[PDB]
Amino acid sequence: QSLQTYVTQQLIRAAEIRASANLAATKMSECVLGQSKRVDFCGKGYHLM
Amino acid sequence: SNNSIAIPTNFTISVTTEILPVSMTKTSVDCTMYICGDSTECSNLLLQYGSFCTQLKRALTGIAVEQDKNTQEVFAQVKQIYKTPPIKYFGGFNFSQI
Amino acid sequence: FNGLTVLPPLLTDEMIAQYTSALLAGTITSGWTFGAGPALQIPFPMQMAYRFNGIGVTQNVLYENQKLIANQFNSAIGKIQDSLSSTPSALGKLQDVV
Amino acid sequence: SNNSIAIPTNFTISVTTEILPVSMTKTSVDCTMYICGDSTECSNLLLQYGSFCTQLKRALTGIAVEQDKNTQEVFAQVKQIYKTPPIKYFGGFNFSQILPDPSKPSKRSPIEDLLFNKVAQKFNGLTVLPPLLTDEMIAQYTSALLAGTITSGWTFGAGPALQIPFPMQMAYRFNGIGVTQNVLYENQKLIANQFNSAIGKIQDSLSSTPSALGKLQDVVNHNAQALNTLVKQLSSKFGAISSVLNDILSRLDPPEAEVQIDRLITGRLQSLQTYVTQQLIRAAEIRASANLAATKMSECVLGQSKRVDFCGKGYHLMSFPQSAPHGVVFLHVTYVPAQEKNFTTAPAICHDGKAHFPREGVFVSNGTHWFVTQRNFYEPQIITTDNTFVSGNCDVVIGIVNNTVYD
Amino acid sequence: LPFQQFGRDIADTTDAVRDPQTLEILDITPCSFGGVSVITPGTNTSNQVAVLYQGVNCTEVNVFQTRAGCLIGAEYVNNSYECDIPIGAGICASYQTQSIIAYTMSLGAENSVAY
Ligand SMILES: *[C@@H]1O[C@H](CO)[C@@H](O)[C@H](O)[C@H]1NC(C)=O
Ligand SMILES: *[C@@H]1O[C@H](CO)[C@@H](O)[C@H](O)[C@H]1NC(C)=O
Ligand SMILES: *[C@@H]1O[C@H](CO)[C@@H](O)[C@H](O)[C@H]1NC(C)=O
Ligand SMILES: *[C@@H]1O[C@H](CO)[C@@H](O)[C@H](O)[C@H]1NC(C)=O
Ligand SMILES: *[C@@H]1O[C@H](CO)[C@@H](O)[C@H](O)[C@H]1NC(C)=O
Ligand SMILES: *[C@@H]1O[C@H](CO)[C@@H](O)[C@H](O)[C@H]1NC(C)=O
Ligand SMILES: *[C@@H]1O[C@H](CO)[C@@H](O)[C@H](O)[C@H]1NC(C)=O
Ligand SMILES: *[C@@H]1O[C@H](CO)[C@@H](O)[C@H](O)[C@H]1NC(C)=O
Ligand SMILES: *[C@@H]1O[C@H](CO)[C@@H](O)[C@H](O)[C@H]1NC(C)=O
Ligand SMILES: *[C@@H]1O[C@H](CO)[C@@H](O)[C@H](O)[C@H]1NC(C)=O
Repeated sequence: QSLQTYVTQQLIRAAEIRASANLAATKMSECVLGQSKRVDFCGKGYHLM
Repeated sequence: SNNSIAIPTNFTISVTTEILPVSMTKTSVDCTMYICGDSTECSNLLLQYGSFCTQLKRALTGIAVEQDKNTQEVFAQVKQIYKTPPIKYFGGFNFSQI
Repeated sequence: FNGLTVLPPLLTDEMIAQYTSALLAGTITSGWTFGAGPALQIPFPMQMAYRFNGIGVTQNVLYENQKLIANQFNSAIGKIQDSLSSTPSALGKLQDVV
Repeated sequence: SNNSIAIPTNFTISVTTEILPVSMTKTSVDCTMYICGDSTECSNLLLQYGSFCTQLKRALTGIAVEQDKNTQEVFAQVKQIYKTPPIKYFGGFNFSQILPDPSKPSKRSPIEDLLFNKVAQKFNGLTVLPPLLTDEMIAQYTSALLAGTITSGWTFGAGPALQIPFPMQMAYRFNGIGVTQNVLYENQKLIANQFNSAIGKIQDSLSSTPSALGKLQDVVNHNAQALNTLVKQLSSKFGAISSVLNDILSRLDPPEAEVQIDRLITGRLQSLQTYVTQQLIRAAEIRASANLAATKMSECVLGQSKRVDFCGKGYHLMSFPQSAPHGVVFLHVTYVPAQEKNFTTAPAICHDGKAHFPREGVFVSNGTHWFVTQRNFYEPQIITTDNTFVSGNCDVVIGIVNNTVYD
Repeated sequence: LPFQQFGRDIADTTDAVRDPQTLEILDITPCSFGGVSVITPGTNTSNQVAVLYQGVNCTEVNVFQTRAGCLIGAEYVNNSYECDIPIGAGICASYQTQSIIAYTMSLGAENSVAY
């Protein structure tokens, strides 16, 4: 029971970390590899670099 | 008002910091060692109990492979490693800190 | 320890640092060209002229105020490290994950 | 260096494939039959365990309706079924591989048929529910989207479908990425040949490497693994004398029968709960994938996206969807510069005491003469007053050079 | 093979068995079963309901055979409308006028652009 609870908690944390990593990859692709016109996606203000 | 507008006459170059988690620690557990340790009869009874150990091991392995995939997706965007020129002059910009 | 084992990440800290350095060098020397294909060399002031032209400001604004913009960017970069040092809570997300 | 720029003198068009899972099989589990078979005494004992069975039923129903909603959101974005005109000439562009084939009864494109070809449990009270949208209707939606994006451009996405010749639509898309439409009008034949070659190579790449379609296969394998695990754990002792319920019923005294039945119940309830939790987690992952796929369909297919690397690698031109089992395949058409050549560049031109900046493009020099060209393509032009604005003086700008401005 | 009779499949279930008379081997398949679902409009609208036996052939058991299952209490209509109540593989039921009718759902209006 304890081990299954730990595995379920790890799976939920892994899903959260997926969401965060997908966001990080999108920001790397948009903000670093180019200039993004999306408001507040890359910092506050008009994004430059 | 009907008739008034505001136009900026100056600007500020502001640098902000954003921190994002990417991957977490990869952990693997030995189900037999955790539950029974070195007891042989305990291991036999656990084998009689069911096959949850294989499922849990598969779940943990999948989690580890994802973490690795997450790091790969985040940081391996470029196909070629680029080197900066030996002279670090970029028109007055200072990237020594970066 | 007790049957719990921690698997090391596939990509070491040095390799992630090399990826970061490659990305920084590509951004500095080639603008966004290296992301959409082969890396194209370009002077940094002209890259920032493109970037200003993107946000709706003519490049003459950058060219007239190149030194001031460089000074402001350098000051912001220098202040970033001090801001990170002053407040350890900035890495709170990563610390919370661990 | 401080005064060197590189500008591409040529370009290539690359078509890449992006595969995203969209939906997973809908499964309904009968609590009573799975956990107790056809014995009424076991059902009576399970009755007093509470409302676990209805909770599991509600969770499974929610997962099924979520899968249906995901498929509908991803594929049913368009409101009218558009039909391709019978005469299939599009200025040298060949869409035979992605348009549906009337000859085959499936009404599927050759790529769709290749994808479909590339990719027991009922006996214990577990049932799989048919999807709301059949493969025929999903293929019809995909064909409607393809017809809309081929004949109407991006106009049908934001309102009524507007007629447009395909070369003109491609010229507008080229203007979208900062390249003048002349480039397309003087290289139409080369561009069409490159696009046709890339489309032909797409099928070869998919057929040769089966690992490309690995995501959908992994989803199906995971589902089969979960179902097999449930069926296998139906035979676990769980501390009882035997796994067969009828044997215990006809073999044991009523109190010991109740004890063993309760043990088996506890085991099967925890097994079902674990299975349902795994099912919910996988459903959440599939929902995230379907949301990403719907966003790509809205942005990559129904329009031109300025986001880097979101729609293929390189400067996005357009995209084509393709139906796949439990997923969608996106063919991203992108513009990739090639054959770079370096040039000497200056920020501005100093004429008669006035600076000159390029209205669009940059100033380049080939050694003796100065020209202005667009950023992404190399077409030198005489530096004239029409494409330059002065806006300042000569002393302030750093790196300015002397040259004459024609008028 | 002559060994014994307790035939089993991958599902660890008694798929096939031999009888103590002929050595005839009979495959054992579970007796037909499924879940029953009640397709109903709003209660204030009407009290008529349709019953869908999903995964059950109509022969085993007005009566209409869908690939999702056996649908009784609804009359099939050739004309296609937008989906109102999901039923299964492309079939949707709605209360149209006095009775509940099942139809193949229509994706949308057919529009041809004169390219
Ligand atoms: C705009 O003008 C109208 C009359 O011309 C006036 O009533 C209104 O107050 C004006 N707007 C504002 C914000 O004052
Ligand atoms: C803009 O702000 C900077 C900050 O010090 C200042 O040096 C500069 O003179 C300002 N420009 C104008 C036009 O006020
Ligand atoms: C700024 O540049 C100079 C010389 O390039 C260097 O010595 C100095 O360390 C740089 N500033 C920072 C904060 O690194
Ligand atoms: C470009 O000019 C700057 C001005 O000082 C100089 O530092 C730099 O070395 C030059 N780049 C070369 C010579 O490649
Ligand atoms: C650009 O590349 C194509 C690819 O074959 C070639 O046919 C064409 O001549 C090239 N354009 C040049 C060299 O100007
Ligand atoms: C498109 O390519 C196929 C390849 O077999 C060819 O048969 C077909 O004729 C081409 N389309 C046109 C319009 O020529
Ligand atoms: C271009 O690059 C070559 C080799 O990298 C170099 O010799 C040349 O000076 C550069 N500039 C021009 C205008 O060719
Ligand atoms: C540079 O271009 C001009 C005009 O096209 C031409 O006359 C000259 O020969 C070219 N020089 C070189 C080195 O390419
Ligand atoms: C040519 O450029 C130099 C700067 O290098 C400048 O001093 C000179 O005035 C320019 N020639 C003319 C005719 O303005
Ligand atoms: C099952 O349904 C099909 C569909 O018409 C029918 O042909 C077949 O006879 C049915 N099965 C039995 C055993 O009647």
